[PDB]
Order: sequence, then structure tokens, then C-alpha cells
Amino acid sequence: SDIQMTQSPSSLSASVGDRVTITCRASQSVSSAVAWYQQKPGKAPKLLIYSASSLYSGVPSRFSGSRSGTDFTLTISSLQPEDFATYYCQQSSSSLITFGQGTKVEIK
Amino acid sequence: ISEVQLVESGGGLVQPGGSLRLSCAASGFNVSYYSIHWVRQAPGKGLEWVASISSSSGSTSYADSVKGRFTISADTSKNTAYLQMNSLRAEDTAVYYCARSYWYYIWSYSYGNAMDYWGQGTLVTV
Amino acid sequence: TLVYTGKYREDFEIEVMNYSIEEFREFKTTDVESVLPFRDSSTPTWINITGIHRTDVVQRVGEFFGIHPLVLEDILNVHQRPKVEFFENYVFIVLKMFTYDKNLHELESEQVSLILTKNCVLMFQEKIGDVFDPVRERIRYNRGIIRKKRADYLLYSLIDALVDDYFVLLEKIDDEIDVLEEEVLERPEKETVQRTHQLKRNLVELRKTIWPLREVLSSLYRDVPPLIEKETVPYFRDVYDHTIQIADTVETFRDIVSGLLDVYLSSVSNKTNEVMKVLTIIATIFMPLTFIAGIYGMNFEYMPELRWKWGYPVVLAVMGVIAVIMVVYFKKKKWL
Amino acid sequence: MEEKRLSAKKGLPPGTLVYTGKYREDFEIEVMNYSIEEFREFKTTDVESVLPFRDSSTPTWINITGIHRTDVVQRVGEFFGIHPLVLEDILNVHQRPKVEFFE
Amino acid sequence: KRLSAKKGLPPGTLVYTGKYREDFEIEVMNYSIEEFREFKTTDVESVLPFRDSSTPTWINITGIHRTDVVQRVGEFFGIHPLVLEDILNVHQRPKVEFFENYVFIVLKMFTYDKNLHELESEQVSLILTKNCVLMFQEKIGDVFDPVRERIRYNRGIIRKKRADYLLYSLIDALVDDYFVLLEKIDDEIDVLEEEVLERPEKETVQRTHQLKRNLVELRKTIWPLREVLSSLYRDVPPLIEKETVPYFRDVYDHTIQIADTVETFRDIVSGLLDVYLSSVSNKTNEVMKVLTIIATIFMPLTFIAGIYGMNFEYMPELRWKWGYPVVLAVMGVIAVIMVVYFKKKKWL
Amino acid sequence: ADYLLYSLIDALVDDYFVLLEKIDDEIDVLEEEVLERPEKETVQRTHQLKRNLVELRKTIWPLREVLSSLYRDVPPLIEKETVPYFRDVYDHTIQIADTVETFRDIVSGLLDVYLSSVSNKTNE
Amino acid sequence: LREVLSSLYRDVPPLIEKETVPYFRDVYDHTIQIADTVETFRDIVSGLLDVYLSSVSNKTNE
Ligand SMILES: [Mg+2]
Ligand SMILES: [Mg+2]
Repeated sequence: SDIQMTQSPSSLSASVGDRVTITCRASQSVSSAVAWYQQKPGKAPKLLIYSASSLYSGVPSRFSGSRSGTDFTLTISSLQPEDFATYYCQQSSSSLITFGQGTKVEIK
Repeated sequence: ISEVQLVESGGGLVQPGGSLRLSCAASGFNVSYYSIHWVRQAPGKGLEWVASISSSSGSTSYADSVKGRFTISADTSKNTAYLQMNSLRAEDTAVYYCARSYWYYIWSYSYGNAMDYWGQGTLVTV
Repeated sequence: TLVYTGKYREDFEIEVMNYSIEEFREFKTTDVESVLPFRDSSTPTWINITGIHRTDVVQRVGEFFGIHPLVLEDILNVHQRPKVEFFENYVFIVLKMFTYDKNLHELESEQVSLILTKNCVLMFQEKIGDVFDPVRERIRYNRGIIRKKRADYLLYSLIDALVDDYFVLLEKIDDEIDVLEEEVLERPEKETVQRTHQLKRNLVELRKTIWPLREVLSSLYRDVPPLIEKETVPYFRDVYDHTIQIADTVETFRDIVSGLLDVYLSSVSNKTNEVMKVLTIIATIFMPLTFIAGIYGMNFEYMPELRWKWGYPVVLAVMGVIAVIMVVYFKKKKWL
Repeated sequence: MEEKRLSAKKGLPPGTLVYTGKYREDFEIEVMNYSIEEFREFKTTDVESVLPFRDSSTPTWINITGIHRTDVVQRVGEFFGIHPLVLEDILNVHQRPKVEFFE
Repeated sequence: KRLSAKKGLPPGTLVYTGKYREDFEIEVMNYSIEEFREFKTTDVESVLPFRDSSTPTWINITGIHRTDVVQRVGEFFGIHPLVLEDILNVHQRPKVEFFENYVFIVLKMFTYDKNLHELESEQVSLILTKNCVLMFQEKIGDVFDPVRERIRYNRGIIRKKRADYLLYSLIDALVDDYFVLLEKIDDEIDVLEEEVLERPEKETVQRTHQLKRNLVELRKTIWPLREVLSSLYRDVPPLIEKETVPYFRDVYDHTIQIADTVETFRDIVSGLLDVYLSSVSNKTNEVMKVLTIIATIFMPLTFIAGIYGMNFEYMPELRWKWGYPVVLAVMGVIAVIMVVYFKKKKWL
Repeated sequence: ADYLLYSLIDALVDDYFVLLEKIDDEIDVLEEEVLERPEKETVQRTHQLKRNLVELRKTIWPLREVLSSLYRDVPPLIEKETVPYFRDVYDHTIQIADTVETFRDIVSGLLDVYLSSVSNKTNE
Repeated sequence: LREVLSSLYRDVPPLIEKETVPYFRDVYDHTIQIADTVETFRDIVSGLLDVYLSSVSNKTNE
């Protein structure tokens, strides 16, 4: 029916300079139409990555995206203080776009 | 120099079963050349896609949850996109965002749709 | 003389769907005796024949509808590329259905045949389960413009459903190709070569099936027979375009797979060199030890070992020294 | 291979033109309008400032970099009277070199 | 000018060069707006009065091995002896010559046989003069049946136009069966590529090399075809009307496609040449993997058994408490652990 | 403007010449490694060079077709005075196509020499 | 030799005489045959050895 994206972990924690990985699993097959967004609490979501590998113009190169089969990973190589927000998946393989659960990134 | 942005209005207190007409006026680009999406964000919950209009051909997609009662349209004369919400519900209270998308090419058969510009958001409480 | 070539004989079924502007009749049946009247009806009717291994049913249907024996044999023949033939009283198309199964790396096929006869459309399948469910639901629930149109639109809808399932199979193959590229780049394991060969074979079959399909659909819209209305020609055209997409994708996919072989296939003489080296290393250090054990283990009733105390430690040290010398020699001269 | 009509992709709304390449970082229009004794070089980012050069008597060279912005390509094609299929071919990177003569 | 002097022959000798002498036939199709005929015969003298006919005429002489018929037709139709020598020279490349009255085209048709992969070539010549088209072939069986059916059953534009459209139709049919042959070779090359990696034998090498040579022949006979269609399209000699040039342009684009396809096939076979050697190296690798595994496991055991099995007068370890079972146990342990060590990678 | 079109196409073909020179330099560099340093990386480099050469041919051939069409079709927009410039560019394209074919032959020879080198190692 | 004969008949001076010119033509024609024959011989000798070139290393596995 509808493709469902599920993110792991539901929330994580890290410190500045760490490496952070968020995984995203699709119920059905979405080829590469997956996009990663960042939303700070109380603001509009911001596009980070599209096509699972390409990164939107104007974002730091620390953000990276990869896919293995149906699994999609968003990795922040060296987290910075301005990167503690909630990160969301999105699949646009079909006209019925669906979003991931959203993973918060607390500060430890 | 146009400073692409989408300013959205029309979100106010309503009763269940009431009617609203959310407006999304887009400045810096033409609505006819791009696809406009609407997305909900229930307080404390995640993003949820709602509707999508391609004003060039009028082709319209709705989320299954709101299908049959919401209706999205776009007028190129005012360069605006309207989302008419009817038969609302107490679970529908959310911050609505208006977004612009561009299609990108993955394979000859597969395409991808990515939202690059977003609106401020309007609260709608039911 | 009609013979059946495939290997599907499990089940037989038949069902008629006669739809009109406001009334539809969906009758599930177990024998051809019910669908005989459905030749003179004004409204569009869709006949579905499952399990053509019962050649009697298709023979009776062809005799009643005036279907030529040659095209009946084509219907029975299961190993045939998709093709279209325009006759005055009907148009006969034959197409392929595919069902990729995950966790198995295998591709399965099936032959389906459509026959458009003025006010009716006959469908010949080979197993229970198909890809035409959305068309069935749209007819049943009046969820489109399908009811208002004639049988030619039904043919269009069925071909469109086939093309959509081709797109779904393409999605599955895309996942397989991505994971296989990751595996081959990360570790060219032995089973991965077999997986790549199977994927290449599947893509060759898929290409050889899809390429005649766009020719069939080109013949469908570009030069419409009188059976197909000139009002429904543009819709068919759309389907043609879609097949273009599929073809291009397949071609691209095939190209990728070719690379996946050569990057592994030419770099194999290194494995030959390593096997050569291992065999030489463990054969040049153990043949001499076997030979010396033979000569000093040779019975003679006499030897320079009458008492010769500590001679056995001497020969064991000789063995060890020879082994160490060979090990050092190969380490320094790089046969390891 | 007869008649030229816009192709219909199934993942898109019927009329939408899509950019096929993988570059989005740049966008700039350079206009170079020369003559026997003069030349104006003019670098901008507004599509509406190049339109008067369609009817210019002197030779002019328009150079739009960043065809990822499909709206600019569509606007220029609409003004210069360029066929929509030619626009789809412009935005379709994955194709071989070719030439087409129009009226 | 002049008919070239081949030594060992009487001067001015016209000789057939091909090998097909089995059959000979003449088939005439005189078609017009309303009426048509089909005068298939053998008496050449009956075909001749059609040179001056008003309606377009299609003459088809199969079996050019009978040089007397070709000479008589060339003499009555005013065809230069050099053109006749080109007609009877099958060993040639496609070409075009424009003359003040007639246009002379040399083309090739090909057939492919399964279970005997032979690319058989038959040269066919066309001579468009006035309102008639002479056709010269050397064997029964061509690819112009669609044209005959269209003329006979009045379907299409061909019955409405002049002989130039007839020549266009013939060349279009030739390009069509060129496409058919390319599809057949595509199927064969796919089969050969799949087979070369699973059962590499010397017959696979012979088949691949025969395919490569056939493709070289195809390329060498298709590029002249591009040239001749170009010559027919651009300059458009007076014998060809100005309204029939877009058709030749379409055929030119078709030839472009055919050249691209044959070049792709040539690259594929060039790849299969290295793929075969890689596959045979893989097979040798498997065989020597078995050999090296048995060698590595059982030569050290052999020499240690030899060492303990020796005729020293000493008594080192020949009366220890079940020393033979201890040796066998430790030895089997070392064999098992080294087999486990070799179990890594794809050796085992 | 027709002369402007000529100038742009001529500049593109000159850049194609520069590209072919760079490919030749890369081939000359790869020759030493392929006959002196037999590794898997050399295999990968030579195979990707062969793929690049195939793509280069697949681009050059339609480009020569385009220049041939501009020369031999003379549409009304070209004014018929700038045609010799187009034939000069056509000759350049023909030279480039021959060069790319010769380079493909060279690459296949490199692969053969690689196999010979590894065979000599195994022979020792 | 082809262009030797071509110079000898095509635009020949009067020292070789017009009546003698046609005879040289025949020689020229014969020359063509030689060339033609030569090329086809190369076409049949280049491809003779290829099957043996590929066939080696197929006894290695045996
Ligand atoms: Mg012994
Ligand atoms: Mg003893």
C-alpha cells in the first residue's frame, strides 16, 4: 500500500567532534528517491541530502549519505554545535511521499 | 536577487467539521514551473506529507489520511497555492508548512522529488 | 493438432466481467459453457482463461470465436517472444509477465495472450494470480473512465498494467544491483560471481523480452487497425513511451553488470600466481626432507651409523636448518 | 520516427520538464552583444534581462550556465519560440550529440 | 572508361565472379495508377519492349551467371560495358554511379544460418533508367517481397508515384532486412557470450573468431552503404525527383543506426576474446587449487612419516607408551587445522 | 551569428584535440606500469581506460555526423559563406575519430602485454 | 609500378608514340590484378593464425 520508513535510533546523544550515524529502513523498494532533512526545534525543515548520495548546495560536506539495498545511512563525520537537531527521512519513489519518524540528537 | 520564499497564512482556531483555506503565496519564483507540497507537524510529532499540486498540469496527489476532504489547488495569476480543509478533526491540529520541490533524475525509469524551499508554518488548532 | 509446451498445469479457471455505463456483471465460472453467449453483447466483456494446459477449452473458444489454428498454436506455445498480429476479425497480442522473487536471485516468466474481438477481449493465462488486479478494482468500483469506454480501452488498460509491473520488477532489480555492487567492491567473494552471472542472465532475458514489446506497442498505436478506435490511439501512445523508459533502464543496467564482470574477470592470473607460489613453497621444502628421510631410512645392513651417538639430533637439526634456509631464501627473493 | 511529440514519463506529471544531470551548484547568464565597432559584456542572474536581445539586429551570444534551473530554460524557450521537445532535449543530458534543423 | 583488360582472357570478356549458377529467371512487374501485370518468364527478348513503356516497370533478373542475358540487356538499354563489368563483379563494395540517363547502384544483402554460423553475402545491382528499374541478383530468395505485395495489393503510396519511389522502396527493404540481421546477430552474440564463460572449449574460440570476422565484413560493407545513401540524398541527380529526397534522408539515418549497432557488436566480440582467456585461466586455477590443496595437506605428513620410519640403530621413540597413536593424533590435528586455515578464501 | 556558431564549434573540437593528447599521455604512462609492474590496479586502470575510449568513440561519431550535416545540408541560417569553416571542422572531427580508434587498438595491446608479463612470472 | 604505368600511358609524351599507348593500357590493367590479388592474400593470411593464438593455454588446463 504505502511505503513506510523507519529510523534507528529513535534518538541518540553525542558530543562535538564525534561521528554520528542514523539508519533508515524502507518497507518496500525505493530506488534512490530518499532525502534527508534537518529541523531545529521551532523552525522549518532544511534539505540536507537528496538522491541518497548527493548533498544540497550550501550544506557542509561533513554530511554524507549512503545506501545499501534498502538501508539508507546519514552520517555526520565531525559533529559541530550547530548540528543538534531532529533528522528526518523522506521517500519520493511514489506520488505518496512519506516521512521518517525523526531522530533527535541531544548533547552529552 | 529574487530571494525565493513562501509566505503562508490562513491558520486559526476552528471547530471540528469546520472549513479552512490555507494560502501559500510564493515570491521569487513561478508556481507554474514547480511543484508545491503541504506538510503537517502535529505538536511533538514528526513531519507528515499531506498534499501535492503541479500547477502546470493540475495533477494532484493527496495523503491517504486526508484524501477525500482536503483539496489542493494553485492559481498562477496570484502565484499562490490554496489548501482547502473540510471536515477537520481534533487530531488534525498541527503546524502546516508549504514547500517547493524539484524533480531529479535517478534512472531512466525512476525519478526523485526533493523539497528545497520551505515556508514559515501556520498553526491550525481544532 | 494442438500441443502445450510449458510446465504449468496446476489449475484451470474462467471468469467473465461484462461492464457497461452503470451496470456490471462479474461471474466466476468453472467451464466454458457459460461464456459462449458473450460474442454478440453490445457492452464490453472481459473473458479470463486460466490454465491453458486444458487445450480443449482454448480449442472450443477459438472455434466459437473463429480464431485461426495457427494463432491458437501460438497461444499454446509458451516459449515465444511477444508479438502482435492484426487480423480482420480480431487482433492477437502475446506478452510476457515476470515475477522476481527476493532472497532467491531467480527470475520467473509467464506467457499471457490478449485477443480483441470487437465487443470483447479474451485473456489467456497459465496460473492463478496475475498483475491485472488494479484494472479489476477500477472496473468493479467505477474508479475511472474505464466503464464509459469499449473493449479497446480494456486492452490499453491491461497492457498498461503489464508495463507498470515491469516498472516494479525494475525497482527490485535496482535493489539487487546496488547490493551486488557493494558486495563486489567490498569483497569479490566466490558466491558473488555466481550472483553476478545470474543477474546478467536475468537482464539478458529481460532485454530480449522488453525490446519486442515496444515494437508491439508501436504497431499498436502508429498504424491503428479498424478494431482500435482512433479516439483511443493517444492512450496507447503513452504506454509506448513508458516501454522506452524500461528499455533504456535495462540497457543502462546491463552496461553496469558488464563492468562488474571485467573488473573481477581479468584480475585472476594473480590467483594463479599465488596458487603457483603456495604449491612451490610447500613442495620445494618437503621433497628434499622426504628424500633425505629415505636415504638415511634406507636399509642396508650397514651404514655410517653403527654407534654414532647423537646422530639423530644431528639429522633433525639438518632438517630444521634446511627448512630455515629455504624460508629465508623465499622471504628475501619474494616467492611468498 | 515520424512527427515530434513530447515524451510521457510515468513518474512525472504530464507536462513537467526535468533536469537530468547531477549539477545544481551554479547559475549565471552571460550576454555578449558585439558589432563591428562595439561590444557589451553583461553578466547577470535575472532571466528577464536577456529577453530584448531576441530582436537585436546585431549578433548576440547568450550563455546560460546552470540549466538545472528548469524555470529559466522554460522561460527562454517560451520567449524565443523554441519547441517544448527541444527544451526536453536541452535538459536531457543523457543523450548523444545531434543536430536538428527547424524553420 | 574502357573495359579493363584481364590477362588470360579474350579481350572484352565479361565474366561472372560469384559462385551461384543453379537458377536463372526473369520477373517483370509493370504497375500503374489503375492496372498492373506480372510477366514472369525466361525468354529475355520478351522483357525488352518494356524499356520505352510509359508506366513504371520493375525488371528482376535472378541468376546473372548467364552473362549473355546481362550483355543483351545492357546493350539494348544503353548501359556502358564498365557498368556491366561492375554488375558481374560480385566481389565489390556498395557504390553508386550517376550517368546522363541511368543511375547505377551496387548493394549487398546478407543471410545468416543457425547451426551453421555462416554470413552469406549476395550482391544485388539496381539500374534506374527513364521510368524503369533493372534489378540484377544471383540466387533465388530476396528481401523485396513486401514491395511486391504492396504493389500487387495497391497498399501504400508506391502505386501512385514514379519509378524513383520504387527504387527508394527497394533500398528501404534492404535496410529493413539489415536490421533483421542485426537482431539475429544480437541473439547469437548473447548466446555465445553466455556460453563462453561456462563451457570454454576450442569450438567456442572458433565460433567467436568467425563472428568477429563476420562483423568485420559487415562493417566493411555497411560504411559504403552510408556513403551511397549520402550520395543519393544530397546531390539528388535529375533522375530522382525533388520530392523523394526525405525518404532517402530517412534511409541515411537508418544506415547511421546500423553502423552504430555493428560497432557496438564489434566491441562486444573484442571483449569476449579476453573473457575467454580469463575463463580458461579460472578453470586452470580450479584444477591447480585441487592439486595444491592435496599437496599441501599430504606432503608434510608424508615426510614426517618417513622421518619416524627410518632405520637408525638408535632407539629414540620406538617403545614409548602408544607413541604411534600420539603421533597420529597430533598429526591429524595439524592436518585439520591447516585444512581449516585453507578454508578461508575460495580455495576450498 | 553563423560565424559565431562556427567559432564555438571549432573551439570545442580544439578542446577535443587537447583531450586526445591527454589520453595519449596517460596511455604512455600506463605502458611502463603494464609491462613492468603487473598488479590488479593496472588491470583496473587499463579496463577503465578502455571503457573511456569506448565512450569517446560513442561521442565522436555523432559529432562528426553533426558537422557533416552542417556542411552538406547548408540550412538557410548559415548564409553559405561560412561553409568552408564547417568543412575544416569536419576534417578535424575525422582526424579525431581515427585517433580514438588507434588508441583503442593500443589499449588492447596493453592488456595483452599484461597477460604476457604475468605469464612470465608464473613461468619462473 | 601502378603509377609507373599510369605515367606511361595517361599523359605520355610523344616519345612513347600514340599507337603504342593502348598497349601500355593493358599492362596497367594487369598491374591492378596483381595488387588486388596481393591484398586478398593478406586478407587470408592475417586471419590464418588467430585460432592457434587463442588455442594455446587451453592445453595448460588439460
Ligand atoms: Mg620411504
Ligand atoms: Mg626401517
